[PDB]
Amino acid sequence: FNHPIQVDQLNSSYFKLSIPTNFSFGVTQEYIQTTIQKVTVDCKQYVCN
Amino acid sequence: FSVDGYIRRAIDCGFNDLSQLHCSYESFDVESGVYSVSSFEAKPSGSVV
Amino acid sequence: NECVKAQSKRSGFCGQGTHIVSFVVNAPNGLYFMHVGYYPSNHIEVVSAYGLCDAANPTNCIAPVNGYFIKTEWSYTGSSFYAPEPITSLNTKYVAPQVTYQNISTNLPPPLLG
Amino acid sequence: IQRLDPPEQDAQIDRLINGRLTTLNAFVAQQLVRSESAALSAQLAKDKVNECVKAQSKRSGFCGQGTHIVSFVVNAPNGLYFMHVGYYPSNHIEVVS
Amino acid sequence: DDCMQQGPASARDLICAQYVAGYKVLPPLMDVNMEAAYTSSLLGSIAGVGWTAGLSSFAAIPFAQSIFYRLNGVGITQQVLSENQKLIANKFNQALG
Amino acid sequence: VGWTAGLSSFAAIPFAQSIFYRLNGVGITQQVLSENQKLIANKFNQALG
Amino acid sequence: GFQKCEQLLREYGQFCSKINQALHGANLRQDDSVRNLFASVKSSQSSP
Ligand SMILES: *[C@@H]1O[C@H](CO)[C@@H](O[C@@H]2O[C@H](CO)[C@@H](O[C@@H]3O[C@H](CO)[C@@H](O)[C@H](O[C@H]4O[C@H](CO)[C@@H](O)[C@H](O)[C@@H]4O)[C@@H]3O)[C@H](O)[C@H]2NC(C)=O)[C@H](O)[C@H]1NC(C)=O
Ligand SMILES: *[C@@H]1O[C@H](CO)[C@@H](O)[C@H](O)[C@H]1NC(C)=O
Ligand SMILES: *[C@@H]1O[C@H](CO)[C@@H](O)[C@H](O)[C@H]1NC(C)=O
Repeated sequence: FNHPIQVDQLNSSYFKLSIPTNFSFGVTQEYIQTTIQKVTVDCKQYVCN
Repeated sequence: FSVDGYIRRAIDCGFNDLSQLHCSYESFDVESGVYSVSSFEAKPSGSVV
Repeated sequence: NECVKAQSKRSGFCGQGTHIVSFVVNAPNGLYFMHVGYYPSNHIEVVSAYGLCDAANPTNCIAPVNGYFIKTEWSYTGSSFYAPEPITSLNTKYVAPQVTYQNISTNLPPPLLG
Repeated sequence: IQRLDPPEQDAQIDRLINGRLTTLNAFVAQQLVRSESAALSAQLAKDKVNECVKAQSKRSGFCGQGTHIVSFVVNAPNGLYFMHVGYYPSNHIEVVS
Repeated sequence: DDCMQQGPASARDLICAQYVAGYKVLPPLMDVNMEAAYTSSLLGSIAGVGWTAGLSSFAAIPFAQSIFYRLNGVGITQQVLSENQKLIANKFNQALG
Repeated sequence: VGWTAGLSSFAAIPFAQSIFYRLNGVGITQQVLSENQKLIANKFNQALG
Repeated sequence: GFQKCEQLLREYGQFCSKINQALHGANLRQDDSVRNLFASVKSSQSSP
C-alpha cells in the first residue's frame, strides 16, 4: 500500500499546509475506442455454400 | 396478395441485387441506404479430376 | 469538450494531477488523448492562517485568493507552488471576521492599512 | 456408455454435449455482459470519488439529493458504498426581494 | 478441504459445487486490508483536499472547519454558521447516527 | 478556445500565452510564471518529448 | 473425464479454448478496473 504524505492537524487557530516547492509536467495517455470494425455477412453463403 | 387474394405485384428475388434487398425486408418499399446483399458468385467454368 | 477545448477542473477526469492542456490525435479505432497535467513535488509544510484581521480594527479582515497566507511576517503564496510574495489587494479578498483569523498588530499588509 | 452401443451412444452423448456447450456459451455471454457493466459502473465510482468525496459538488443530483456538502466512501462486497451528506432545507417562507 | 471435511453448508451450495461441477471462483485483486487502507487514507484527505485552488497542496485543517467552509459555500452566511456551530454539528451527527 | 466566457469568440493568441493563463488558473502566481517561463517551457517539452 | 465424450467434443472445434479465453479476458478486465479505480481513490497527501 503506497501511503500518502501524512499531514498533521494542529491544536491551534493555524493549520499545516503541505505545499509543492517543485513541479513537473507529465502526460497521461488515454485511448478511447469510438468504433468497431463494420462487418456484414452473406449468411446464405456462409451457412450453405 | 391483394385483399381479394390475387397476386398483382411480385419481386423475383434472384433477378438483381435491388430485388434481393426487397425480398430480405419482405417489402416493396424499403428505406434509402446502402445495404449488403448476397455476393455475386463465381461459378465453375469446368472441372479437374 | 471538457479536456481539449477547455481546461478541466475535474480531478481525474482528464489525466492525473492538475489538468493544464490536452491534445487529440486519431487512433486505429478511436481517439488518442494526450493529457498534460501539472504534477507537484517536494512538498514542504508551512504554517498558514485562515485569514488575517486588523487587531486594532477587528472587523476589517482578509482571506487569500487561490492561495494561502503563510508565516515567514505574513506573506502570500499561490496554492500550487510555494513562492512567498507580499500580501496585496490583488491576492486577497475582504471577508467577514472569524474566530480563526489572526489578529495582526505590526506589519499589517496594505489591504488592512486603513 | 453403459447402456448403449456407439451408433446410439453417440447421439445421446451428443445431446448432452449440445446442452452443455449451450450452457457455457450462455454463461460466458453473461460474464461478458456483467463485466462490461461493472466496468462502466467502476468508472462512475471513479467520478464520484473525485467529484463527491475529494470535492464538494455543485451538480444537482450527481451526488446525493439536496445540496451536497460532504461524501464518504467505504468498501462494499462488490464495489463502493457512498455516503453522501446533503443539506436539506425546510420550512420555507416567502419574502419579497 | 472445507468442502470435504465438512461438506456443503446447505442445499445448492455453490461454493462446494465448484469442485464437482468444474468451475472455480477466483480471488479479487486486492485483499481486504489493502482496500481498507485506500478508503481510510481517503477519509483523512477530505477536509484538506476540497479546500482551495489546484490539486497539489493539502490543507491539514479540522473536519469541522471544512464543514463550515462547505456550508458557507452553498449560501449559509458566516454569522449564521458562527451562532449555530453546535446546532450544525448536532444535526450532522443525527444524520449519520 | 479555452480562454474566456462564452463559446462564441476566438482569441488568436500564442500557445505559450495560453499555457501561462492555464497555470495561473491553477494556483501558480504570475511572479513565478514570469521568472520561470523558460523553465516551464522546458519542462513541458520534456513531458511531451 | 469420459473419453468418448471428449472425442465427440473435438468435432465442435476449439470450443473450450474460446470459453477459457473469453473468461480470461473478462477476468483481467476486473483486475484492470480495480487497479484503475483505486489508483484514482488514492490520495497524494492525507491527514492521519
Ligand atoms: C482575532 O480577533 C477576534 C475578534 O475578537 C477573535 O474572535 C472572537 O473570539 C471571541 C472569544 O475569544 C468570541 O466571542 C465568544 O466566544 C464564545 C466561545 O464559546 C462564544 O460561545 C460566544 O458566542 C455567544 O455570544 C455571542 C455574542 O454575540 C452570540 O452571538 C452567540 O450566539 C453566543 O450567544 C462568542 O462567540 C468572538 O465571537 C470571536 N469573534 C468572531 C468574529 O468570531 C479571534 O479569536 C482573534 N484571533 C485569534 C487567533 O485569537
Ligand atoms: C487540544 O486538543 C484537545 C483535545 O480534546 C482540546 O480539548 C484542547 O482544547 C485543544 N487545545 C487547543 C489549543 O485547541
Ligand atoms: C525539481 O526536481 C528536479 C528533478 O530532477 C530537479 O532536477 C530540480 O533541481 C528540482 N528543483 C527544485 C527547486 O528542487
